[PDB]
Amino acid sequence: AHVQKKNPLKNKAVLSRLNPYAKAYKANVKINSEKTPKAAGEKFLSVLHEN
Amino acid sequence: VRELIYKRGFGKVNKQRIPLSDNAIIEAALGKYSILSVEDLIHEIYTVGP
Amino acid sequence: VNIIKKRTKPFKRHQSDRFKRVGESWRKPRGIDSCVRRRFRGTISMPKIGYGNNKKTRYCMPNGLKAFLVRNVSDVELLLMHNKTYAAEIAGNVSARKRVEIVEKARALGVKVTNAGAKVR
Amino acid sequence: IAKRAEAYEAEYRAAEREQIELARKARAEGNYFVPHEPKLIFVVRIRGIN
RNA sequence: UUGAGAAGCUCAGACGAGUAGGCAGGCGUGGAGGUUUGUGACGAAGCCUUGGGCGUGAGCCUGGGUCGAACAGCCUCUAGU
RNA sequence: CUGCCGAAGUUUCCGGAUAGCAGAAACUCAGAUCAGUUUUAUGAGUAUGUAAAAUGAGAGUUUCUAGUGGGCCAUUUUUGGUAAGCAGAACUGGCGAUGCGGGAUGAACCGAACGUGAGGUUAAGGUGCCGGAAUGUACGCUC
RNA sequence: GUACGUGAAAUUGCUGAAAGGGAAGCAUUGGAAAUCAGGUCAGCAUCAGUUUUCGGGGGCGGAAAAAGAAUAAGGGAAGGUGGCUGUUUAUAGCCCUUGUUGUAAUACGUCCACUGGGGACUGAGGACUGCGGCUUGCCAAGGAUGCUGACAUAAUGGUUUUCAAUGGCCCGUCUUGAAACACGGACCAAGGAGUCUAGCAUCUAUGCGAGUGUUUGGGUGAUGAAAACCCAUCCGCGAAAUGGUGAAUGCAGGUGGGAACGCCCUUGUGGCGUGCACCAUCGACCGGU
Repeated sequence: AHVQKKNPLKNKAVLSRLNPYAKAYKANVKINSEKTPKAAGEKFLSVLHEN
Repeated sequence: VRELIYKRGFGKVNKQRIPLSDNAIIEAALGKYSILSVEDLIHEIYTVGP
Repeated sequence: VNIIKKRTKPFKRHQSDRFKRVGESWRKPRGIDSCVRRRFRGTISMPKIGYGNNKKTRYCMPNGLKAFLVRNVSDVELLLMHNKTYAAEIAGNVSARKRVEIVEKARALGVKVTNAGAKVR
Repeated sequence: IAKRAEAYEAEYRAAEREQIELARKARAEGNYFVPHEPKLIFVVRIRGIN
């Protein structure tokens, strides 16, 4: 049993065996949708650009 | 953590360096703590469980 | 499963080349200052168990058969079931008459002979 | 195992998002948010046995 | 599935410098008992050889040459090994 | 001939024993004990000693039987010093039983510890030529 | 061919082959020449393992980059432009702040169980089991197969000599922490050093066992009779100790732990019973049991 070690990060079939979840992963997801709310306190900006 | 356990992950079973090639190996050695698969083992290590 | 040899050169005894009184047969150097015993730079090698050959192909000839010394026809019949595993090797002191009987019987059994052509021609 | 893996991955994403929102609010409020001190450490031996 | 020389077969993992010291398994030689329906003047032993092959090794087998009367494998015994 | 295990390198008492290090034999022990380790707590003087969590490893004894009882080098503390050397301890290191890469060469320097090999990648040191590898990039100094 | 069986090495002459610019031997890798055995060697494809090297796409993060561009306010000026050394955008422009275009882009960091190529090394195992994927089947899923070639009148694998590149301090002995000294070594062959015996002890084996030991001796042995076989009386050691006497009080004694076994029922565990060896315990009996 297990004559050879197969790397799941390279062997898709072995990864499917180990993880019965990789078939539904969807790594790339729109999370910064709608608009981007620039959030930077004026106090924080002043101290950042201080001295 | 995930790449280490998948690629270089080996379990100590009967004092032997047995590769983590199947979920049954982890279940037979860590099922007492409800760690049934590689992802469960990764979760325990990453989140530092009980 | 091809026949693989970990090494082809023999292990000559240290300084056996310089002196004729020192034979080529390997002798373990006992001197506590022997540079070759200490495995220094450029020194000749010493026999080690790691040099050992694969157990499956060990004792096998390049053709894949193991040599079996044969003295008369009776030994040839002993190789009836092992003709794909063993090759008959006729002994040096077996006379010409018995060689032709050994070779002919080996031909009938389909058994390879390592030196079939000796003293027989 | 699939459900556990889905839960763990969702937990990782939620924790990463939570930390980012926590930092953003403090930056907007002008306050300082310290991150959680790491519980896990990976140690690599770089010197030999001599 | 035949893979029970159970002293065998098979699976898995780790390991590999090594003095003093400790432990184990092997190679070789003279002789003895047993055995091989054993080898031999159609050539024993020995010797020689840029012939071949086997063993990690100690060593072993073999071709050719020379040679001319005896010798070997295996199991045990023994030592002026 | 091959293989396996493998020290001590010195206390403590009168050259011998005891012990230490290494094995064997025979036991009991895994709801147990250990540790060239670190925390926590107690006191006491950043350290100390005592006790009680982390991490690691199965942890214990009895018999009896080998070999060992040197030295060298270096760091730190300290004791004196002296034209200046150094001298005296302690301390654990390195060598010693140990090859290999580098330092042009080397008992003590930098790396690294060894079955036979194929491939990959590095340590230390290197990339003008000898010499494998940039007569590389950028900023200065020097005749 | 009596310088007489076999005829080793040291050593010598000859012929052949080759090497040689102040050592040589050796090791490694191949080439050449010579010589041996006698299936070999290739190319590609599709995969598996290890690995290296180029790209492409997309998330997320930070001042939710900084800039910047374009376009509206105001401010300031210069290393002062047009103008006239001095001044404030005019016949160049620049700096600062704000708005806007904005959810800008980009860089960097990070992630993708996103993706496309190039290169190298490896192919262990050997019916079927297993974990999985796609759907009885098929599969990149417990280790390489497929399709062809060429070549055997040679390629491969050797071997010998030699060359090239790289490395390589003379062996043993002794001394010391360690070297080096120093001592031994012209060369070859043959010989050449932990042996036999008595005692003691340990361990292992074998036979027998409260016994044990035939070989002083006798008997006996026709085929070698110095063997083998048989054993009367003794004797050795042991079975009794203690300094003359001379041992279950008590299942040849109870308690605890303990090998091993049995019965159970929460059944596993644990409980209960029995409890070898051995070790701590109270106990005895003889002058150790």
